[PDB]
Amino acid sequence: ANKIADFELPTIIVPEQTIEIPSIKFSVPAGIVIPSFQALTARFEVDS
Amino acid sequence: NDQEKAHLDIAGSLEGHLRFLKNIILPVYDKSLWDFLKLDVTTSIGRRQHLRVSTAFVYTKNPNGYSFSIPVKVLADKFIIPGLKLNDLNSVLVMPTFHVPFTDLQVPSCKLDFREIQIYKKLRTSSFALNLPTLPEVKFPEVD
Repeated sequence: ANKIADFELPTIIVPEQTIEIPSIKFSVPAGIVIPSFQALTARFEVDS
Repeated sequence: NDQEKAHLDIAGSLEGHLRFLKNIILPVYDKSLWDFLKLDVTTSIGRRQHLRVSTAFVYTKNPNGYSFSIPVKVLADKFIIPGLKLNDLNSVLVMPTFHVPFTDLQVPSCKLDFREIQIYKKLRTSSFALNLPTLPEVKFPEVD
């Protein structure tokens, strides 16, 4: 800059920056579950 | 929907001032609506008419039900799953710790089990960083 216009640049300093890595959880099946039938119920009502 | 039970419930409520409709007579029968039906409440005069419909679907399930679970043996530093013990290949393989070139990452030592399945509960990652002349140098702390 001084080579061109005798004026020098203001100094810029970027300090140390902390960057966060959010936690991640991966689930792999350790077994299967088949729900056992216990009861099935259906109710229909018409009210007039 | 959950592990224990499933609920599907829908209800429809309608309200309408259909009083005038109820105020009708039948010349073919020569009878009134309320009279012919023989109903007065909401029919003789005609009232604010409601229609109510309910549908309830409910099913019961066991959260544990009929479950097939892999056999797992858990230790402080490892898990052991006794899979098929085939003798065709080498029983074990030991992996020494390795220093990755140009960085400080230390690969933790591990023992690989073929007859069983051996997992190590926690794996340790050594810290490492980039070496640059005044550039932003990322320094990585250890993570387990």
